[PDB]
Amino acid sequence: EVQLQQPGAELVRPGASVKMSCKASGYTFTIYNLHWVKQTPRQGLEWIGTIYPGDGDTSYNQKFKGKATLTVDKSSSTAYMQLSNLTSEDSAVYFCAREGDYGPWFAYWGQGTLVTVSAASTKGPSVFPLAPSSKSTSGGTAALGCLVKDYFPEPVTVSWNSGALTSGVHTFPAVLQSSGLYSLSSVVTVPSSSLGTQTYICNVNHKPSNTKVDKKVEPKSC
Amino acid sequence: QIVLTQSPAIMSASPGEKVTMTCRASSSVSSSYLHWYQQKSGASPKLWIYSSSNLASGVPARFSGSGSGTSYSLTINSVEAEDAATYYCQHYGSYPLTFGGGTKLEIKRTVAAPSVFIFPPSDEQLKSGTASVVCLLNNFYPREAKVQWKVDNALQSGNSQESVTEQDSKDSTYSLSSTLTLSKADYEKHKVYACEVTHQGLSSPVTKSFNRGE
Amino acid sequence: FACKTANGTAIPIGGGSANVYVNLAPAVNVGQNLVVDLSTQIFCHNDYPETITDYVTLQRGAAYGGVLSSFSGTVKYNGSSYPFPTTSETPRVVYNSRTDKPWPVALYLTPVSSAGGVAIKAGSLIAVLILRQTNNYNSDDFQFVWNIYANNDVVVPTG
Repeated sequence: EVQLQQPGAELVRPGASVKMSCKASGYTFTIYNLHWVKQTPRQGLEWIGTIYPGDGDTSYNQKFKGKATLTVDKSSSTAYMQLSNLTSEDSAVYFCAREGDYGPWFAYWGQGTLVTVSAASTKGPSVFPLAPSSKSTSGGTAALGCLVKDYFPEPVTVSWNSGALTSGVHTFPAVLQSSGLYSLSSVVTVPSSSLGTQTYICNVNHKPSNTKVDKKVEPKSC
Repeated sequence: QIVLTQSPAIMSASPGEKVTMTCRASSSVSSSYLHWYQQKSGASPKLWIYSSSNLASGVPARFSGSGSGTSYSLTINSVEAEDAATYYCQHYGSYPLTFGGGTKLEIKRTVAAPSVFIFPPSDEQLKSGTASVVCLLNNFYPREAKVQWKVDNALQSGNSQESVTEQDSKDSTYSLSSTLTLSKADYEKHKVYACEVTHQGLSSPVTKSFNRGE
Repeated sequence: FACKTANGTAIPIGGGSANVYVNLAPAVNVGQNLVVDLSTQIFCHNDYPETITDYVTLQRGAAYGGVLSSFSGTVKYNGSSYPFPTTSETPRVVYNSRTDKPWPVALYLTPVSSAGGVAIKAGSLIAVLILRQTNNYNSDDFQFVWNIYANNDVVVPTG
């Protein structure tokens, strides 16, 4: 129905500008106010500003004033944010949202563009198989996984069996290792009988580097 | 400007009890302009309560907002495992707006025993001069978790990274992973790789170990 | 179901937009009220009053510009007062007539204790109101949005 789709990630060099997007579908575009907001582990959600597509009326918070410029196109039903003189403290997840059909409440939101300010270029994720390695007696849960190592930009999306095995899947959050890179792992607990008789694949998708990869995690045989 | 202060910012509700989350305003506010949103960690906020009393579409009927003027609050009656999230209050209708603070509800089950697992680096990672070894700590409660590695009975310190899962929406359990990075030259130096964890559910620490290709 | 503005602009069947330029009071001292009457500007009429009867409701009322910050108030529809920016669907109004009948929307804006100075800028967007028409004839829903600007600056006396 009504969706406010944002791009996944956005890598930007420091001291320069980056422009995001927010495509609105499912309603008359020039009829409702589009708001922008930012989220950090620090102080809570900060309202970036507003835009009414039908007139071009914008209004900014009081402090993201020389940094936020909200403009819409009204032709392809998109709203645009451009960030000026972007420093390292402006690394966060940005949401574009819309008011409700009958009130001023933040009804529909977006996935969120996760902007990270850095200088290192994008690097593709290396995916390694974490084998079951049956625990002696076995006959129960035997977790298997895959490790995503040496990928700089968040977010990397892992899905097992191509969006099928949501049962018992765990995707721990990324950790910054001492190489200017992020890493994580995805593990799934499966019945010990399925090992050696069922195909287990982890799909790792990296939008900022345009790399999709598939790994066949299988029981290592001596 | 009108600011919002969420009082608790940390709670602990049993899977069957009540809870109340206050959102104090700096000055009096019309009761029709305070709205509560729920954001589960690693997701986008969703409308949960509007006009401080009404319930958004699809929300369970347990949540019951109340309060007027300055001390608008919230109430979850039968706290389920799926209400572990961060709840924000917003005052829209003055122009400065606000999303004051946030309250992270934590659902408290009794005790869980970690399911300890070990995974060694494969040949693929062995080629690229890295031998990261990963120790998995499956569903466990609470977040008091402590991992420690042993290479031929030697307690490493510093070369280990932790990653904790953001609870569960079905059993409120936590999961953790510990990664031990060591160069290939360092990996082909010891034959006894171990991982031991301290938790409430274990009478004594449980050690899982392997060997280089055994 | 075509609606017109006093100036002469018209929104055809289906919906659309139409800027409305209303004349506000030259000065609105604090403790007093400012009336933005739109029944004198917005008019609507039923295309086929014989067999159909249209239902008009104010879906949304949104504030913009200096109204949002300095002037928080109410909206009067058919004798019933509601908050502004609106928070609920107003009741329906029946339109069964070929003659042009007004749209009884009246904004009542009062200055907050802020000094304001030039509370409202001439030519700025001060309101946006959404009309909804669903007929008792078929599965129908049209939206008519009106952008209300201010011709003159509404200065709030400082003292």
